[PDB]
Amino acid sequence: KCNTATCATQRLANFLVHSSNNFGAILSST
Amino acid sequence: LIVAVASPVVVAAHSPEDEERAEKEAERLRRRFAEELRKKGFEVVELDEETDEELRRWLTKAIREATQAPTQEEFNQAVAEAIEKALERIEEIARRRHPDREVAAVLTVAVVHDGEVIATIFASPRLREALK
Repeated sequence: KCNTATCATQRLANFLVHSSNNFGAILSST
Repeated sequence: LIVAVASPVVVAAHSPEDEERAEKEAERLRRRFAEELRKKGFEVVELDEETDEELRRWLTKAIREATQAPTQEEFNQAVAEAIEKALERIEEIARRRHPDREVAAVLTVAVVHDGEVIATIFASPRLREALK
């Protein structure tokens, strides 16, 4: 599980970058 | 083709200012994607605020639940499934609102991580088919 503090945001950020790369979604970032 | 674009779902913002910053970045991404759809000739429509907020509540809860997964891979699969079910439901809702047209859907998801916004656009199966 996500036991740490930034675990939830890090997991979701990884997913968004994974979706952009491995599944061709379109990503933007500041 | 009518494409219904949901309001962005911003997840895990630490402050209202960070959430507004994430909303603006995600809205700019959605705006650029919508303009690209219209270049292809597709009509782009929006959902009502209540449906958007129900989508936000459900997808944020689904993502929160997914953080219990033991690995990134299982997290990815849980959230991908949640996004796919949310996209399918938006299509159904938009089909009932525009029953004279073929309908597709677009979901935008944003997160604030280490002071930055990351936002991503997800297209419904009918949209991906239409873009071929």
